[PDB]
Amino acid sequence: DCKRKVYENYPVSKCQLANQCNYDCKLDKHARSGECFYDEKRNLQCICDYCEY
Repeated sequence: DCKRKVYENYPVSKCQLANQCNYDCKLDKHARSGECFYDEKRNLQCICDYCEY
C-alpha cells in the first residue's frame, strides 16, 4: 500500500541525477524512492513514491 506522484514542474535536467530526484522527493514529498522515468508522452519527469509500513 504505497502512493506515487509526478511533478513535471520540476527541471528535467535534474532527471539525469539519481541522487537528486530522491533527494528532492524525499525532501518535500517525503517519498522513499523518488526517481524519474519516461512517461506516456515520451516526457521525462521526476516521480516521487511515498510508502510507509
